[PDB]
Amino acid sequence: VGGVWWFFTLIIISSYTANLAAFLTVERMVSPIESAEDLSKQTEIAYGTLDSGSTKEFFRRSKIAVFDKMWTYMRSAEPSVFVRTTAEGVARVRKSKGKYAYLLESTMNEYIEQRKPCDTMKVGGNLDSKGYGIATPKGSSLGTPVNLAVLKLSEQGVLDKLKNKWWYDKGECGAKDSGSKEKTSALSLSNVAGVFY
Amino acid sequence: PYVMMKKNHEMLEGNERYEGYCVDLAAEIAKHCGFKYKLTIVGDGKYGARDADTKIWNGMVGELVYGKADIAIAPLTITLVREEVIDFSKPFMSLGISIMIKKPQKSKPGVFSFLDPLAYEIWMCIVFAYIGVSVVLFLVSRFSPQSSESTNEFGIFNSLWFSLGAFMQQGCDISPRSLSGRIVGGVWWFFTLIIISSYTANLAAFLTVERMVSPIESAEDLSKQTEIAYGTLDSGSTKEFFRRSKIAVFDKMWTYMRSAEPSVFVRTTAEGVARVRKSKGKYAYLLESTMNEYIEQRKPCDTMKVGGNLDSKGYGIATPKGSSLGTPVNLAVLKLSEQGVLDKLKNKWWYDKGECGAKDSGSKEKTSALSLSNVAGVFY
Amino acid sequence: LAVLKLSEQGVLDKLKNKWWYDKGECGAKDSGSKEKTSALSLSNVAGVFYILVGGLGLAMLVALIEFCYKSRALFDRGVQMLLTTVGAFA
Amino acid sequence: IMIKKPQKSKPGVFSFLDPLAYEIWMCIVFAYIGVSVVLFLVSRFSPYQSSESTNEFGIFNSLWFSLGAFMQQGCDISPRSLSGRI
Amino acid sequence: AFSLMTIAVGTDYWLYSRGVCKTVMTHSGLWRTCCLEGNFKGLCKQIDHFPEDADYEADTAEYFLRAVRASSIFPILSVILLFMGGLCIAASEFYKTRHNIILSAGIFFVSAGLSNIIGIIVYISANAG
Ligand SMILES: NS(=O)(=O)c1cc2c(cc1Cl)N[C@H]([C@H]1C[C@H]3C=C[C@@H]1C3)NS2(=O)=O
Ligand SMILES: N[C@@H](CCC(=O)O)C(=O)O
Ligand SMILES: N[C@@H](CCC(=O)O)C(=O)O
Repeated sequence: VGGVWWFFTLIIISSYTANLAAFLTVERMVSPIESAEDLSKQTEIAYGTLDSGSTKEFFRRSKIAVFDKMWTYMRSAEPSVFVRTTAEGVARVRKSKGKYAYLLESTMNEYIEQRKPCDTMKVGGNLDSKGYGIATPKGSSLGTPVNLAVLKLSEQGVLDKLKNKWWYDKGECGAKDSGSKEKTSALSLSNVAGVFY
Repeated sequence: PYVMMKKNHEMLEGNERYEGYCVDLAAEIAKHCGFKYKLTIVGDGKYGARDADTKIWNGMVGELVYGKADIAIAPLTITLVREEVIDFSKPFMSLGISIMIKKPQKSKPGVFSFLDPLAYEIWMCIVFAYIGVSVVLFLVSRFSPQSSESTNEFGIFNSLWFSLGAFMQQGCDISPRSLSGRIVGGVWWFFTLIIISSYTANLAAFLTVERMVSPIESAEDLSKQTEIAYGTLDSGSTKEFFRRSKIAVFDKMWTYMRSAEPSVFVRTTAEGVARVRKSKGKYAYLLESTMNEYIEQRKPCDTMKVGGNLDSKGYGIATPKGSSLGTPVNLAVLKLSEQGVLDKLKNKWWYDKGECGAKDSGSKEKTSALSLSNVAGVFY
Repeated sequence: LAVLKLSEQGVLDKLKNKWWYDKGECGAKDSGSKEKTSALSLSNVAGVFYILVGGLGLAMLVALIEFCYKSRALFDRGVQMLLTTVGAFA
Repeated sequence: IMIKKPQKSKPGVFSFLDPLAYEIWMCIVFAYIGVSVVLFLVSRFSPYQSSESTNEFGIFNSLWFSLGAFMQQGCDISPRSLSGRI
Repeated sequence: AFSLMTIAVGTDYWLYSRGVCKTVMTHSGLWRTCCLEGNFKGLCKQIDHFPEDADYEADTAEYFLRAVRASSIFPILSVILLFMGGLCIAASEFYKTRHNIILSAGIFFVSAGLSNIIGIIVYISANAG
C-alpha cells in the first residue's frame, strides 16, 4: 500500500512542479464579449454606429434575429448612440472603460487597434463582407479604363503590396508584431498570497 | 460544392438533375431578374484560358464567349485576361491562393505516458539495479559477526523496503550502520539523486510542447524545399497568377512550377487532392481557400490549410460583352449581397456538411494545465 | 562606371543575396537553429549505472575483508599522539 | 579553410556532473568534510550517566548525517542541541 | 541460472533491427548478426566493430566501449562466475562441514549478476547510434 502510494506521489508531485512558475504568472486576457451571438447574450454594454453609414443602413435593413435585436436596441437607446466621425466613435469607446461598443468597418478597426494608445480590441468575425470600389458616373468614359486597371494592379499584387505597406508602416502597438516574445521574472507575493492565507 | 452530382440523377429531370452552390445561386438570381433558365455542363470540364497562337479558350469561358452559352455561374476567377473580353458582375465570394497539406497523425498521449521521459531500457535497468542493490545490502548486513548477526535489522525484506524508500525519496525507516552497509546505502543515494532528477528535468521538457510544428506554413519554406514538390490546376488561374510574379519568393515559385519533372499540374482538383494523400508530405497542392475549405470539411478530415491566403482574388458571375441581361444581373448581386442571401448561402453549404465539424482552433498557450486524461495512468 | 552603379543600388548585393541562398541549402544553415525535446537514452545515463555497480563491487570487497580480519583475530594512545604531531607539522 | 565537418559529439560517461562545474564539485566535497568535522566537534565535546558518549554522533556517524542530508534522504539521527542544530 | 546464460550467449535472436546480412530485418545476436525476412535467408555473418569510417578515433570513452562490447567479457564473466558458484554448491554434498563453502558459492552468484547487469548496459550503450 505504501510502496505504490510512493510511486503515485513521485509522478503527481513531479508533474505539479513542472511548469509551476508559469501558472503563477499566466497573465490572462479576459475578452468578455466575442462572436456576435454573445453580443446578444450580454447586451447591457452600449452599442454604437456611424451616422450616415452603411453600418447604419445594414442594421436598418435587419433580417436575422440576432442582427435585428442589436439595432432595435440602438434605436430606442438613450442617448443617441451615433457619432459624427470615426474619431468620435473611437474616443467614446476608450472613455467608457469596457462599457460602450462601436460597430465599424474591418480595416479602420484594424487601423485603430494598431495605432497607439492601442487600448481597443477587434473581437468577433466579420458579420458580412462588403467592398470599396472606385466609382465613376453612369456612362462615364473613364469607367472602362479604370475597371480594367483595378485587376491589373491586383493581379500583380501591387494593391496587396500597397495594402501591405500602409497598414503596417503606421503606428504599431507593441503587442502586434514583437509582443509575442517572452521573458522571466521573480515571483511576487501577490502571486503567492493564497498559500500564506 | 459549387456543383455537385445529385443522388437521384436518373430519377429527376432538367435543372433538378443538379444541386450545388451555383445551382442554388442560379435559382436565386433568376427569381430577381425573371428569366427561365436551363443548366448545362462544359464539355471540356476545364477553365477557359488561352491557346498558344490561337487565343481560343478551352473551358467554360470558351463556351461563354462564342455564343454557345449565355450565363456562366461558376467558380470563375475574375482575372484581367478574362474581363477584357467578357463581362463579369461584381464578385460573390472572397478567397485566395492557399495550401492544402495532410496533417499526418493525431497521436494523443497514451495512458502510460508518464513513463515516457525515460526510455524503456532505463526503467528496465532501474528495476535490475533495484534488485541488484537490495540483494547486496542484504548480503553485507548478514554475516558471521550471542546472536550478533541479528544486530543488523536488515533481512532481505527490510532490504527491499529500504531501497524502495531510498529510490522514491520518501525517507526510510532505518539505516545501515556498518561500513560496507553505508557504502551501498551511499551509492544508491547518489544513484537516485541523478535518476529522479533526470526524470523531473525531462518531464518539464515534455510539459510545454508535445505536438507537431507545421513544416511549410510560412509559405516561403514551401517555395524552398525540393523534396516537397508543389503544384496546382492546369489551365488554372492559380497557375496564371504565378506566371506574372513580382515578389521574389513568388518569382522562385513559378520557376519550380516550370521546372518540375514530370508535370505537377494535375488534371483536376479532386485528383490533386488524392495525390497529396498518397504523398504523405512528399507533395503539396495549391488551391483556392474556399476550394480548400470543403476539402477540410469532408472525411477523412486529414486536410488542413496553413498560412493565410497568398493573395485576394475573387469569383464572378460571367456574361458576354454587351449582353443586355448582365446589368440587371449586376444589380441582382448587390441586392443578394446586402440582403444576407450570399452569406447564408456561404453558410449553408460550408457548415452543414461539417461531418468533421470540429472547429478545433486549438488551445495554443503552452501555459496549459494537466488534464486527468494525461495523468490517468497512476490512478490505474 | 557600371560596377558601382549596380552596387550603389544594391543590385549586386541583391544578386548576391539571390544566388548564394537559393541553391541547395543544408538543414543546419537557416532552420537548423530550431530545437526539440526527447526522452533520455541509456547512453546518456550510463555512468550512473557504472558507478552503482562500481560501488556494489567495492562494498562486497570491504565486507569480505572485515570478515577475513575478524576470523583471523589496533591504535596505541602514544602512536596517535606522534601521528597528530607529524600531521600537524606537515 | 575547409575541413571535413565533425560529427556532433555525444556526451561523456560522466555527463551527470556537467551542470555544475569542476570547481564546485571540489568545493562541495570540501564543504562536506568541513561540516562533518564541525558537527563532530560541537557535540561529543565534554558535556557536564557518562556524558562523553550521550550524543550518537561519532566522526563516522556525522559523515553519514552530512551525506544523508546532502542526498535529500532522511537519517535516523538528529543533532539535538542548540549548538549542534546550527 | 547456468543454463540461461550459456543459451543466451549461443543464440542470436538478441536484436530485431534492419541491416545488411551480406557485404532487411536482422536476426541479430551477440556474436553473429543473422537475417530474416529477405530474399536470402538463414545466412549468419560475423559481427564487426568497425574501424573503417569509424568516427571514434582517439576517443577515451568509446575505445573502452568498443573493446567491452565486441569482445563481450562481461557475459563471458557472468558464465564462469555462475559456473564457479555452481561447483562450490555442488561441493556441499561431498567434503561438507567446511561451513564456508556456500558463502564462497553465494558471493559468486551475486557477483555473476553484477557481471550480468553491466553486460546489458554495455550492450544497450554500443548499439545506439
Ligand atoms: N461570405 S463571403 O465571404 O463568401 C462573401 C463575400 C463577398 C460578398 C458576399 C459574401 Cl457572402 N459580397 C461582396 C459584394 C458586395 C459589394 C462589394 C463587393 C461585392 C459587391 N463581395 S465579397 O466581398 O467577395
Ligand atoms: N465606408 C463606408 C462609411 C460608412 C460606414 O462605415 O457605415 C461607406 O462608404 O458607406
Ligand atoms: N476557380 C478557379 C479554379 C482554378 C484555379 O484555382 O486556378 C478559376 O476559375 O480559375
